[PDB]
Amino acid sequence: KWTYFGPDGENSWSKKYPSCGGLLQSPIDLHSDILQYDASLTPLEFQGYNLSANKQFLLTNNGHSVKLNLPSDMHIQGLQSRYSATQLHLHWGNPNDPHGSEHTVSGQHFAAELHIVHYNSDLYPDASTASNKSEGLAVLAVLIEMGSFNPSYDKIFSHLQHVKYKGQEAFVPGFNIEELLPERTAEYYRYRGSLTTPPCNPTVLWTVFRNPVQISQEQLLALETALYCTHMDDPSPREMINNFRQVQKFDERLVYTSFSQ
Amino acid sequence: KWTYFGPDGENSWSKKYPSCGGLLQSPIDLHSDILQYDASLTPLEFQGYNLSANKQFLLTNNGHSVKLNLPSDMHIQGLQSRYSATQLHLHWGNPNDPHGSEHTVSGQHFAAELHIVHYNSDLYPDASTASNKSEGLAVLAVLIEMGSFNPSYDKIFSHLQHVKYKGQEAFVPGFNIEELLPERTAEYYRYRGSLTTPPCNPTVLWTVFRNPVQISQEQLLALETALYCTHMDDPSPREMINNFRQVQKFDERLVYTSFSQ
Ligand SMILES: NS(=O)(=O)c1c(F)c(F)c(S(=O)(=O)CCO)c(NCc2ccccc2)c1F
Ligand SMILES: NS(=O)(=O)c1c(F)c(F)c(S(=O)(=O)CCO)c(NCc2ccccc2)c1F
Ligand SMILES: [Zn+2]
Ligand SMILES: [Zn+2]
Repeated sequence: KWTYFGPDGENSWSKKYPSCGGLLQSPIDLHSDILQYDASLTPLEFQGYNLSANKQFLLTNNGHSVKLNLPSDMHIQGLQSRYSATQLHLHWGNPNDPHGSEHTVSGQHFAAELHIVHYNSDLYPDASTASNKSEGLAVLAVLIEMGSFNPSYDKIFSHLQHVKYKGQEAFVPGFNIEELLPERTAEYYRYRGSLTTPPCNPTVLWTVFRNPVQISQEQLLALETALYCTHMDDPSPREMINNFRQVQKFDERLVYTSFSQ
Repeated sequence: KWTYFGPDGENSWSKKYPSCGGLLQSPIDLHSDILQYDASLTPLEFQGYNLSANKQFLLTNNGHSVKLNLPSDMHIQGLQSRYSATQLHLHWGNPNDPHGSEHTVSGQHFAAELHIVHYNSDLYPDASTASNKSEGLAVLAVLIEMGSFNPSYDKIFSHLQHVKYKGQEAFVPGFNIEELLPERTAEYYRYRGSLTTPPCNPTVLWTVFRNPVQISQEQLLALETALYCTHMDDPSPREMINNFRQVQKFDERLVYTSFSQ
């Protein structure tokens, strides 16, 4: 039982989930003092991201975020194991302070952040089993800023009203998941970290793309206002807002970059 | 026991100190979304700050920071109650990332931060009894940036190499504590928050001055490198670095500013 606000909020996660007070925690502020260019980092290749429009994919409000299930045929190459997709989900702020990304860059939050979660399918049978094991997970993070209307993100956002409450599910027709990625994916930040939610396992290889994408003011407000953390029938409904973790200490370590300027 | 790094670091404070997981936690990022000018915020008066040069004040390495005791005849006037001084202390980062303020401004961490802690002497007999009481504490924060040498801060820093280890103490001849404050003290941010160390009591009226002061690179390096969290005895010394808390969520709330933007 955990939240992002109140008694069971992030400073208390370590009570029930010891790893939330352990090693390698994410997210972090990405800033120049902890960055080191690594010329060996290569562009990731995204395979099977173009999902068939004749297929459909489950969108679930899980009480903490809205997730879209992704098929294990979607994978990334360019890492030292094949990683296969499991789901994507988002983090955001609130209409009074619409700056809810998890990673920050030079101190600055972006409006929101997409995570595409993959698991090490060379070592592990599925995502759950991978999640608390060495080299288990790889997550792609895309920073989102307010800007132009984004029809690709609308392929998810247009279904939000069908997953308003915890446990509610809706199907989303296949679309090209690559369209959720930015410009010049070749430039990114890379570091070893953790899940940013309980149980906070330090088993995540992060890739945060350097370049943000844009979604409109209206799209971001729709995201921030659409969802609730609680089930329909909860006596005390709670809006799903500010579902991002504060940045963690990141000391005597380095984030590697695929870009040197 | 509590620390800023490892199993007893800040995500685990709420285990021993429940208020660290409660409401009204400090420090925070001070950014436009959550700022509001309040014309009724008047200049504080700093009375008794010109400490007797014929008196000495105890400086102590307490294993968490370096603290200077201050006398109760030093006070702030301007609030609903008189608040009298109890001690001042600093927070800093480390030489590889010399950004260890507690409060941030528009996401920007300053080099270090000075806190001058006061208690409500009208209502309570001393700081320790005031600290878990409503209106109990008022802390002044001065953001510190690397630049020019600061002869006033050296009145404290020149003693650092003499309180290297936990429990060690020096005496500081009285000097004018107002010399530690930045220009235009009438310009500040004001909010209700907490102690930023265990027990994290939500009993602090914060006043963070708008303008930073400067200390030299050499001063900052001495502050970052002089001190240990451990006793002189210890065969496993721990460097007293990165002794700042990460910023806290601050939602549905405002910080009031005595300056307009
Ligand atoms: N931000 S993160 O990518 O570290 C993250 C979440 F924020 C998160 F909420 C989750 S979730 O499992 O609570 C579903 C909500 O999106 C996962 N999941 C990683 C994972 C995937 C499959 C099995 C176990 C863990 C997750 F990886
Ligand atoms: N950031 S802060 O201004 O809120 C702060 C500290 F950082 C700090 F280390 C201390 S400490 O040195 O006393 C030991 C850990 O709490 C206090 N102490 C304020 C205080 C003074 C007298 C009685 C009760 C609390 C304290 F108030
Ligand atoms: Zn996530
Ligand atoms: Zn302090």
